[PDB]
Amino acid sequence: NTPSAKKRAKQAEKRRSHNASLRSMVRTYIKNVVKAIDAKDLEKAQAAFTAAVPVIDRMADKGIIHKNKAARHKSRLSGHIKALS
Amino acid sequence: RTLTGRVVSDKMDKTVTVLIERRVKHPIYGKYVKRSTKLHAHDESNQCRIGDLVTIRETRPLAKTKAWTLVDIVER
Amino acid sequence: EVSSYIGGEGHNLQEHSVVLIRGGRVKDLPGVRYHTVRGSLDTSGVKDRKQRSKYG
Amino acid sequence: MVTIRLARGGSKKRPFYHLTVTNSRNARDGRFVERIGFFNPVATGGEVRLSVDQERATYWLGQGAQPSERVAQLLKDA
Amino acid sequence: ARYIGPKCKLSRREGTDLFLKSGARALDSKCKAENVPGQHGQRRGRLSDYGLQLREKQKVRRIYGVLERQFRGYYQEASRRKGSTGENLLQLLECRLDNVVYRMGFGSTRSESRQLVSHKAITVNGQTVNIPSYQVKAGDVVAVREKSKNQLRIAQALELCGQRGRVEWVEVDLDKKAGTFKSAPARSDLSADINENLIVELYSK
RNA sequence: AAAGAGUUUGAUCAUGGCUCAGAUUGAACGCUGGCGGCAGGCCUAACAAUGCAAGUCAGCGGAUAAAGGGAGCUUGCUCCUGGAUUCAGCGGCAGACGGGUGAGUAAUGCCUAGGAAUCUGCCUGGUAGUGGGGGAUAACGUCCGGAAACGGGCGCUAAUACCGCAUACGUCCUGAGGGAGAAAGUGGGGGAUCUUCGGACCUCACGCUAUCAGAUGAGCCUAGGUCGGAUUAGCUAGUUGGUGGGGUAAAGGCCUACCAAGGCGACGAUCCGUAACUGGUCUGAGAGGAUGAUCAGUCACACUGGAACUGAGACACGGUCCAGACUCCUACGGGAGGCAGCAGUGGGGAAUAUUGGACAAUGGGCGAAAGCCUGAUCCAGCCAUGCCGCGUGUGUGAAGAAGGUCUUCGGAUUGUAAAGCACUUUAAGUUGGGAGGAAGGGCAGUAAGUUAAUACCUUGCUGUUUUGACGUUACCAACAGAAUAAGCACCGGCUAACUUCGUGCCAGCAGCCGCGGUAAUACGAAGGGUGCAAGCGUUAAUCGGAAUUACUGGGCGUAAAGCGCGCGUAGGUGGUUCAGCAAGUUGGAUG
Repeated sequence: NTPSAKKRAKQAEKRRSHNASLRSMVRTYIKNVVKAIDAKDLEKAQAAFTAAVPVIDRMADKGIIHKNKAARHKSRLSGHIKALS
Repeated sequence: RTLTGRVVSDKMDKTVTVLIERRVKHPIYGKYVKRSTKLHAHDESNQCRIGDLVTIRETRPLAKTKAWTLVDIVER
Repeated sequence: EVSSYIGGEGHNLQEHSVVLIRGGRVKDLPGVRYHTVRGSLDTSGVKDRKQRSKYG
Repeated sequence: MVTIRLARGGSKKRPFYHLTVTNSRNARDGRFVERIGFFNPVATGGEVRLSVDQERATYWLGQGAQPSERVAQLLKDA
Repeated sequence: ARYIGPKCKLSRREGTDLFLKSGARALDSKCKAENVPGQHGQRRGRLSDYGLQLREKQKVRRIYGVLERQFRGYYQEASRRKGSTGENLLQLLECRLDNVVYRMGFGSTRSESRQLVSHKAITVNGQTVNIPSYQVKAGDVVAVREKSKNQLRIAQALELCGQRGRVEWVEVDLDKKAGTFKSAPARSDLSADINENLIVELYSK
């Protein structure tokens, strides 16, 4: 109920809509690595993990997820791919 | 850096329970009373026995309610 | 719902008045514990050796 | 910002300041980190005007603390 | 706050002079005095402790002109300072600025030394102090401001300096009407009609 | 750098209670009206009328279409060389602070001590960078619904908005070899050149990106402490540990799936009542007891409940969504709101203020600065609510005036007083003068060190001029006239203060003992005054006196008080000697 707070609520929805896209695109890149670790496809595990690591990091730099959350996935997913041996 | 207690439980996997007795002075009557602390420590080699005198130091919390670790068994 | 004493030399608290009471027992009257203060309704008389009173 | 600014002690129309080093997000009369010395605009004979303790003001200006604009124009009194 | 009103009726009570009068003479002749203040003071009895403890506090308190608000605080700055609080009570009442205008002699009595400091006639060190409670320090001038010098009851009050006896812990240049509070008295320079320690007896009952 | 009085008896001593004198208060209330300073002011209940968070032109688009230079008509007039200057819908940042309240919370909330597995905008040092493109969209134009507020359909357009590409050690992962990820411009100036030295280019400043260390802030963990109750004794099933995974900035049953059957508890778990905690405050000789208004640190909440988004930081007091209760606007279409911000209302109540002034100071917020904001604050209102100070003319004399008296019929009583003054007039009144709260800011000169071109621009000192105080003055000085200022409670007692006049177990008093039934020092009064005084009294509360919960420091044959007696679990305590030990103890040091 002031024009400055009407502007912040209006532009936090624009950032909620935008950032929901870029978080959603990170979960699916980690699904495809996890589904290829579950279904024992080692040759498609690195096909998705080499797709996912550039997307985990590119989003963690614009602050959509945290850079310790990003390192946590890449450390855990590439710890399961060495476990597929 | 060190507390020293008698082991009063063993029954948990990788966890021991010590009693640390301290004689505090009563705040108004001045009698020196026994006063007890029942901590949970982490014996990862799973080798303290009920009745052992052990030394524990403080670590980062290993479980809920478990934030001390085993240092060294003093006597048995 | 308490019983209060009216310590004037004659009052007019007429059966639905709106008194202030205060603590203080009256030793003679068995089972009263309060005094009606004299001056949220009425004060009158001569008193001249005052409170709670009137003012020539 | 960590800042170095004046805090009102004193009384009405008789101000008195303290040169606190605070958070600049705290209130100007509470929760400081240190107090380097005072400043007294209604000082007269026997009362100092500033006691501004330049070994701890050098530490905090070393650590990257901001004088305000009066504390900055009271460390130019050295 | 000051006590005002009748000052004849004051001195019968406690007993002595207490110096509360109007002109050039003495104590006790034109107000037909032989008796007591009270409802009937023509028969007596029982002049003992508590009522004489309360004469002793109230004899001092009518000389100097304090009320009991200030006077009880003088008990505080006696029991705060070290040693002999009964004399500490009297040194504090003698360092008082309207008392010193009496003890210098520029004022007639204390209740016209109170009213003479209050109308801004007394300077201490080249200023104006008009509080009749200003404690004076060992080695202060207590002079007179140069607008109240030619008003003659200041000078007409200077003559019982010689007739009341010398005070002998000030010095006073009568040419410029400027004293010098040389030091505080001690309890041999004060009159002996008072019993200094019977106010300490009137404290815890 | 520590005092006791009163009251059980016919009297006594003892035990024991009550009552009192005392200090305090966010006080109320009864009585009056002088001042100043500094403070303090909904303790109770909530529902709210009407007036406080927003700045940056460095992003477009509007507006002005400068005065100027013209031109046409001729000083009426529109287009212009140019088109000034100044003003709002995107965006960065702030809104998370400051401000309020104390409902919830009995514990990791708070206090004290320590820890490790972490985040932290702005700020300060470093280190490496800022290369090149792209697609939208808000404004705007337009249409639809609506009385409007307001929504929701298309069509344009910009950026320091958003997205790829490029690069990257000092980051991330793998820690083998390798893979992985940023960014944005703007502004002021510029001599040599590419040309429309629009621009590039150099260089400054403010930015932006990556990162490391700091500073600040925060989040986590541990141990000890933290109200009353056993007429609450058992509580727990993610409960307690383990492993695998997930999630978090980060440790962790935080979550999950399974294995295990543990975990807490008579040193008080659980339940129930109550209550924000602390520095402190009040009492006290201390020990303690009571309490957490003001001020300060932490916590929680923001109509009631659930939630998240955005962000460095919120699960957000003048943010969003949902549910609920309530309230309001309506043209029935559709909408809106939350004073535990400040002021103010109604309400409750014994009781607690002004719909004020200014950003001048010190903060805080944006800004490059100018500044613009700010009920923070600084200040003015109101109120004896506290506390401190002050204010009401003479070092005399019978003229013992009256009025007030009793005869102590001379005396006591106003008892070294006045109406005369030579009278000191501050405090308030009027007038005159005058500090300090002011450091800074524009400017236009100068030196300086950046710079490559000390060109220039900017930056830091310098002297010049100019300028900004809400309080509006404190303070000083004059003049007027004593002129404008006293009340309140007691007076039987223990208060070393004390005649009468009415009234007569009535009226009434009283904290206790008690008073009063015909001479009343106790009730109600002019013969006349002990307090303490702009106060004074009485209610309430708090501790004290209380050695009356006794740790300091008490008792139990008969005053209250030894279980009806055993036996025994926990516990509490334990003879003597030598040794070791070093938890209690003790000394010192450090934080």
